[PDB]
Amino acid sequence: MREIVHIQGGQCGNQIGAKFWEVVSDEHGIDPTGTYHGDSDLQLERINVYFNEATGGRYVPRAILMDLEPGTMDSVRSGPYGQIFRPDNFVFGQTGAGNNWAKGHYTEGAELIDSVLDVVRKEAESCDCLQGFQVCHSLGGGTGSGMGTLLISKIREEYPDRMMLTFSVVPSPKVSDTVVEPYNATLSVHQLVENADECMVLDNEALYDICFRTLKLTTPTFGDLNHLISAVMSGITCCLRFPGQLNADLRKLAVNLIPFPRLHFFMVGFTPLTSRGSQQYRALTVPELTQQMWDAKNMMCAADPRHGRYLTASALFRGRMSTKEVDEQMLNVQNKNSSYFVEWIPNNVKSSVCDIPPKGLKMSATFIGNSTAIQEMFKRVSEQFTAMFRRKAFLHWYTGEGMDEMEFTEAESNMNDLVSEYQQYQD
Amino acid sequence: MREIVHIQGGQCGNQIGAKFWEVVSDEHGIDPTGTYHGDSDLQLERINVYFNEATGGRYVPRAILMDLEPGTMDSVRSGPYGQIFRPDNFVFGQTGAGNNWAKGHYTEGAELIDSVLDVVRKEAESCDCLQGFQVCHSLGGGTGSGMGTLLISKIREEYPDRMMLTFSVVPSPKVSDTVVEPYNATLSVHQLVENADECMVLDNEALYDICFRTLKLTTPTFGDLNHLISAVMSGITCCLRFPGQLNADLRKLAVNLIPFPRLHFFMVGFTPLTSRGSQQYRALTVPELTQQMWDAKNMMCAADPRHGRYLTASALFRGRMSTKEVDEQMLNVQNKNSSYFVEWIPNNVKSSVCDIPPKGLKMSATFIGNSTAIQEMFKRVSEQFTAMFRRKAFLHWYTGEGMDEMEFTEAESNMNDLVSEYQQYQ
Amino acid sequence: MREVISIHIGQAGIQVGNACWELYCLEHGIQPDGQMPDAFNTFFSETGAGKHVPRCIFLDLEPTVVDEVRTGTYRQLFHPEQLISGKEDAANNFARGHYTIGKEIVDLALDRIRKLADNCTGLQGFLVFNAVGGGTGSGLGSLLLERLSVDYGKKSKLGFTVYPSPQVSTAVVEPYNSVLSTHSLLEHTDVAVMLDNEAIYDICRRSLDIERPTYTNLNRLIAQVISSLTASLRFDGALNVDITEFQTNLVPYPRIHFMLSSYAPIISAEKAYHEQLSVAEITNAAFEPASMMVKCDPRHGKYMACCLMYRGDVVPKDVNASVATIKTKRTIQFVDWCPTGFKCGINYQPPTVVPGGDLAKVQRAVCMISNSTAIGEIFSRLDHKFDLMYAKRAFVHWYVGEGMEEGEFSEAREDLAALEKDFEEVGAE
Amino acid sequence: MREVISIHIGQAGIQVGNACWELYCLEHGIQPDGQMPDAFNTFFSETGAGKHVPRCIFLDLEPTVVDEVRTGTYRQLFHPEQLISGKEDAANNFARGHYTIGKEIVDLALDRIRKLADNCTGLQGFLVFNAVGGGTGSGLGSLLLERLSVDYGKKSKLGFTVYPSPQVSTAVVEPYNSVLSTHSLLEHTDVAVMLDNEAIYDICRRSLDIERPTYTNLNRLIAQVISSLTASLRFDGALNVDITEFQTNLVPYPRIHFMLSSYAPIISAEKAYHEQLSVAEITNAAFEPASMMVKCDPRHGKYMACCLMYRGDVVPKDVNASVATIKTKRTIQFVDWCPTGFKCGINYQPPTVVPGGDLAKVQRAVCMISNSTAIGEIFSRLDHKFDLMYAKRAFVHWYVGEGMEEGEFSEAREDLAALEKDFEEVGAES
Amino acid sequence: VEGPEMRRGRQGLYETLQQTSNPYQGGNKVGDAWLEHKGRKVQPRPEP
Ligand SMILES: Nc1nc2c(ncn2[C@@H]2O[C@H](COP(=O)(O)OP(=O)(O)OP(=O)(O)O)[C@@H](O)[C@H]2O)c(=O)[nH]1
Ligand SMILES: Nc1nc2c(ncn2[C@@H]2O[C@H](COP(=O)(O)OP(=O)(O)OP(=O)(O)O)[C@@H](O)[C@H]2O)c(=O)[nH]1
Ligand SMILES: Nc1nc2c(ncn2[C@@H]2O[C@H](COP(=O)(O)OP(=O)(O)O)[C@@H](O)[C@H]2O)c(=O)[nH]1
Ligand SMILES: Nc1nc2c(ncn2[C@@H]2O[C@H](COP(=O)(O)OP(=O)(O)O)[C@@H](O)[C@H]2O)c(=O)[nH]1
Ligand SMILES: [Mg+2]
Repeated sequence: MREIVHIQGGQCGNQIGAKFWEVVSDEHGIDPTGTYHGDSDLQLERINVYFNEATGGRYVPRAILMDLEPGTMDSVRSGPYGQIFRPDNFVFGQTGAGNNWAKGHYTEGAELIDSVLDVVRKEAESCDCLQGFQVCHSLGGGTGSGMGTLLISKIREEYPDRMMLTFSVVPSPKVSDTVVEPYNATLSVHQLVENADECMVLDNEALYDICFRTLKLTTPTFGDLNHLISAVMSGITCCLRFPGQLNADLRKLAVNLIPFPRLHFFMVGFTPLTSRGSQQYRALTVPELTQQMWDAKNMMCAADPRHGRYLTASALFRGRMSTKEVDEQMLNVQNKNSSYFVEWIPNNVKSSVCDIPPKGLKMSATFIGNSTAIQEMFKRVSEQFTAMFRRKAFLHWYTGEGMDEMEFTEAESNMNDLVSEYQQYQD
Repeated sequence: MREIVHIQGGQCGNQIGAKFWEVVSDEHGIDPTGTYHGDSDLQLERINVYFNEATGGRYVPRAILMDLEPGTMDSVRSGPYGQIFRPDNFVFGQTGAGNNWAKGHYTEGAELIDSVLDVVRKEAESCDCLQGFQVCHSLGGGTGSGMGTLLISKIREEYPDRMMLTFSVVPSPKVSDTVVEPYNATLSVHQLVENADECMVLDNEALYDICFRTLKLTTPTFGDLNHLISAVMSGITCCLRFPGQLNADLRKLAVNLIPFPRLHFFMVGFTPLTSRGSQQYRALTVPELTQQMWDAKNMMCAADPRHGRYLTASALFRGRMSTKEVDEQMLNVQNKNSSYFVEWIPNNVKSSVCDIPPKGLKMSATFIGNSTAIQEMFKRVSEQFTAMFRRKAFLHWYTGEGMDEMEFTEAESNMNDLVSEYQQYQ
Repeated sequence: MREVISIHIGQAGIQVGNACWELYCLEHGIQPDGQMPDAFNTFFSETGAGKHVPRCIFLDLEPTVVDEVRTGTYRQLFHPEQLISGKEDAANNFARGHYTIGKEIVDLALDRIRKLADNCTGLQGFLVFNAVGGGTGSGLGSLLLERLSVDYGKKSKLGFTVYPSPQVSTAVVEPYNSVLSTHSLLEHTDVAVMLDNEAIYDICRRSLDIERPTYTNLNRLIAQVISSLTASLRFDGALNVDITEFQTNLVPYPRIHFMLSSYAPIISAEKAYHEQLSVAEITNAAFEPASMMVKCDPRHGKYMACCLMYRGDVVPKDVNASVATIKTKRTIQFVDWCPTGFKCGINYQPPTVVPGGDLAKVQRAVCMISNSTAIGEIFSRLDHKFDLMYAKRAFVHWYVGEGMEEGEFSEAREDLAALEKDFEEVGAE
Repeated sequence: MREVISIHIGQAGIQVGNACWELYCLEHGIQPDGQMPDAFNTFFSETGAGKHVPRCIFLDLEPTVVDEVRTGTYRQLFHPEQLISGKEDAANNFARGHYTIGKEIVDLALDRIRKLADNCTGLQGFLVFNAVGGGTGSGLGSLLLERLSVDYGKKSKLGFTVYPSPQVSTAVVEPYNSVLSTHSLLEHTDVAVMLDNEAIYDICRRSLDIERPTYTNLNRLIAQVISSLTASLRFDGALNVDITEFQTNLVPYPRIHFMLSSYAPIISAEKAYHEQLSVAEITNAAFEPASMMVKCDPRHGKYMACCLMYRGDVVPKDVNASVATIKTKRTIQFVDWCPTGFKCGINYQPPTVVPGGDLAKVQRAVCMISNSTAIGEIFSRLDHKFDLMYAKRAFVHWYVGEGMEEGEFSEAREDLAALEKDFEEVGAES
Repeated sequence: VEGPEMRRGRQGLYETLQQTSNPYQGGNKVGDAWLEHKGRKVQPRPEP
């Protein structure tokens, strides 16, 4: 009886959160129409985590999709698995922030955030026990950043005893998708530090080389990029909706991976990534899982884990596994290279086993890493924000809507605070 | 055997009761030709409440159509289910009030009230145990506003212990339909205070708000608003025509909704109005009906219920419904919103269930709420009259027909008297 | 039964009525000979075996305009002796149509009103059609409306009067005729609808893009407005407005009963293809000042009462949204004691289209009739024209010799002086 | 539902408006009769049953160019009332278009815009097209631009202006009109995307390899740029952009809002088969100076803010791969304070091909619309041309007669000194 | 004379009040604003 509310914000949120609802609907076994068509009875055991019972056995997701531009919901409803969402949850705008954090947070959000907390509240007390909220939005954009983080701030005021996941995508290191990315990234981080209980970072170039070098596909599209984004989020909640030998609920993923309340940003990695042309040569054994799970190339963040140690690690194993080999592999990697782990926490790695694997695959894992190497993702954005702000560049668009540079000075002050404290605990 | 005599007044009344009998007769399974085509014996179990058996199985309503112009006579005769009415109930005029409340009450209403009062006397004597009389009219016009309220005073003297259900539409605040609405409404409300047992306030702009936002209709026509009124008119008499696990007829509601004799105006609404897009995805249960019951957007009155305290409230649930689940959610809404319910009446909300739902629906509920928020409509209607009366404009039509200006002066005085009585209890 | 009798006086009455019953027979399917190949009873009385005759009289002192109807294509429609002629013209003389030659012709008129009133079961009102600048319209209309007031008490009498324009007056003694007509119409007529021939000229030039309009094209537009006001009788609707509904809801005071006129969609055939004509767009065109059918500017005045007659496939959901959007506009002003300034009437039939007419097929139409304080502009202006002429007694010797002595000029001057004082105080805040 | 109302002033705008609305009907499939045999809804309003009229006004003081549209192939397409004419043209005089003739036509012009505003539910912005060298293009637009800003607050405006080339121009007082028009478009126009008349002549001669082109041929590839930037508003994409998205993304400072333009694939039909048209080839051709719509050498300047409008079968990685390759090239130089310099707008529709046009059917296309510091080279040469003109007050007596005063020449000159000095200091390293 | 929606096509509020029929897997698509939201074009392709 643990219910998870899914929140999507903006162009990136409504598009890649659709594919998260693609894989869960494909794994729990519900059709695009909305009825159950699974093989086993294990799927129907915990449907209430993500879906609501309705008339005729239809299961409507506990998802509110919200943005300022009407173009996304044209794409959301038209795509496959798009009919399942309730239209009352399809709250939208008419203007569109247009990659601006100020319009989403203050000017054009203010007439709409009051509407979205009416929709969230209707699905709040509809269910029995709120475990918390999960959100997947963008930081380089503005319709999911400013409009999103205001929602993230507002729900913590209303519901302070519940937990937050922010599957926020950051600007890529070598390439940039938007010019004003460093402004909207740092202003979103300043709000996500004190409001979000934990954060998981995804990076597109970290997905790009994975989909090419490891998955051996010549031209993955964005749908191929969002699939591993969709695959990792289903590995977050694998122990909730399904039984297992050792269960790790989403509060366990918070209380275990986070030593200090400010040090909550993570990195994620999906373990069994083999191509179609290389799968049959590979033997599906848990030594082959653990070597790929701890690889630097497999992580979906811009950081390289050889630069900085892991403060706390996790692993969300799915399937029928021998837990002795699972335990001794994590013991071996803790004993093979003790330099790459933080020394002052003994036995840094957590493992929990879900007894049922995902569809098709029989053995999988989901790495959660609170590594101190991700300060490089903070620092590279932080040096971009300082350089852009010192000439007051692109600022009359922001300060014209109700902003002053006091928050921008404050946003940097928490931005460089993170890289300072992340480096401090590494030493 | 607890029968109800229907009176339909004017342009608004004849059109409202045209669709009202168009729905209730379909609920009871009556075809256009007045015969029977149903399948369950419960439908024919209580038909004396609304219909009269005729020779050959014909079912005629106890509806008396009363108006001052013969335009609406063809409007209801040529409509769908328009031939079920007896022709002796088509008492009509020829000149028309012309939105003149004095003309419907004094000059030309005198030669038509003595005709409609014969027909009501004919229908009331033919039936055994009168539960009460139902009237439907408007407050912004002249035919149902003037001659309708004159019928109320005459019918209250003849039957003082019977119950009057006054169905009225009120002039909308934001949009105006006739210029003489302050003169018509403030006069018509005043005789509704001493004569009507209870009144059920409707409002057009609240009905437009419901269709556009809740039902999400791209085009709400003039009859779609009428259809939502009939869905709640049929809900008040749910327990009369049908069995129930907890019965609540007209008089059981009136004694539980009227704490003081002058506070007999109600705001009402219908719960299970879901849009066609959101039709599949709604899990129809008792929590859904309650969370739509006390939503301020679902009300059919111009007054926001959050502004004034609820004095008393009534719920008439319909369907095979759990009696505990009704009761444990009446307590939920009272405790979660403590400031909106008046303190010195404990246990404001009164609930009842009828075991059979409307056709095609499985769970449904209708609402009656006696709130002190309705003074916002009452104050606004009165202040439009005071701004009108101090200039004495649009009054030479009224004062040329047999009203000195002093009779208007008791109209706002009584209008200010109720807004004084609603003020002290909030 | 809903039954109204329309009378047509003066030259302007006959030509407007000719274009009126042209549209009325086409609306109800009546062929010009009168043979139909239930709702016709508002204006046509069924005669004998399947023939309908108009409920009108075409009375005039010019025999040239009356027998033009007799020699025209409508020789079989109208009754022969309901088209009342005259031997000698009034010839722009208010005193001639009142005392000299108006006396011998009003007795034949009252006989035909009585014969038409006994034919109709329940009379609903009287429609009059005149131009107050002419001798017959002002003179005989003063005498005719006097007699119907005594004979037919407390009965509605709708007035569609045409007034001289500010810029143009096609006759010289029109300030004398218009002022002396307003002395009689003030006490007797119940609702007067002001029309100006030169504001309709501006409507035809711009909206219908006709550079060369004439009197017939003007009268086509007038006939559409009169049909729209009375379409509530002939056809049903969500909100239908009787002519008895009309007077009591728009006349606040006994001596203020003059009305403005507006018809919102005036679009020719070429422009009708591209214009998206919906309710919210046309309600802005109705209150647009260039579409007003008189040359008084409503921005200077304040709207006192306003009636909206909506024709065509008009849903009632947006007319409430359309009226409220007008009230939010700052340019449209209302008097302080009337917060409730609207009367909306919805009719389900679209307006008909005449073959060869300038107006095109339109799905939804709006007819707006309003009462405004800007009517003092058209009355103080014609006061200035009459006062300037009366400074040295211009054209008075024609009026004095025909019975009407010199006191009536001073008496009518004082009546309109009280009328000018009446509009300035009703607009006072 | 979102809509955009294009505005065209001046006969340069009308010929572009003839070319740009030709493609919009062709791409959405609208026949010249105006019938369909919601994609149209961002440009065409539905009227009645199966009919589309353009959300645009063609206001111009010259009647010969306006009625040519009234007698062309699109007689029943445009609303005849939306096409506004004038009795006499301004004739390369900013005074005639702003004070004397302009005042009696902007009252009718704003009335049509107000009628256009109520028809659309959510108006996204206005696209203004004018020639700064013309009389009515400078004069009537400037009176129109200030009236739109005071009427519709903060609504986006896109200045798709035609500037004369410093090497080639076709009138003697184009330096006067361009200077005076620039005084009005700084305070009002949100984004001023530049276009050069002579620069696109070089594109037709070299890349499109047609040796005898005319203005109908030159307006088409300009019109292909206009559709590519707005097709994201028109059509779905992986990373969609909007009209409102563009201003806050490419304008860092409130008085630097000038954009250079480049369209990548310019090859003929016979060249189309032999070219290996590819994502790396088109992006490398985009930064090539001869592909610019404005006569600029961006090596002299620096790229401050850029924007990529991708259309067609473009996978996400190579457009990101083309981002990295340009940043490694020392030939293309960016200013040191804007590291995030690229906006990638990808549209899934390949561009349409015009029947009889010189452009060929291609699958992938790039529309580069980039701010740069090389724009000051245009304004320095225009100011140098203006200095010689005003040194002896030649061609001034025409302006002072028709309402304008002598002091307005100095104030408009004073702004271009402030504009030119702002371009240098922003591009200056610090 | 018939009203507006009798010639538009949607007649009465029976279907949307009594909740009979269904917009999806059915025929009636003429009433609800969510149903006449048209939306942008569709270029479908399965994930690789
Ligand atoms: N609405 C309308 N007005 C007209 C028409 N023809 C003439 N008028 C007006 O009528 C005025 C002329 O006065 P009339 O009342 O027609 O003159 P008359 O009716 O012949 O009266 P006498 O000449 O005295 O017999 C002119 O100033 C016009 O403004 C018409 O066809 N329609
Ligand atoms: N690219 C392009 N430029 C054009 C086109 N037509 C005209 N021009 C340019 O516009 C300049 C003339 O300015 P315009 O604004 O068109 O002159 P105008 O509109 O007639 O102004 P008035 O004389 O006042 O009526 C010429 O020098 C051309 O360079 C065209 O079709 N395409
Ligand atoms: N994986 C993935 N990332 C996306 C997608 N669309 C946008 N993004 C990321 O989001 C950022 C731009 O998002 P944007 O559209 O501006 O967000 P919004 O406009 O505020 O809703 C870029 O840095 C991208 O990395 C997508 O379809 N898939
Ligand atoms: N709900 C509803 N309201 C109506 C109906 N008919 C009229 N009204 C309202 O009644 C008011 C005017 O009533 P009116 O037509 O003058 O009634 P009359 O006196 O009989 O002519 C307006 O505000 C209308 O909104 C109807 O059929 N249903
Ligand atoms: Mg020109």
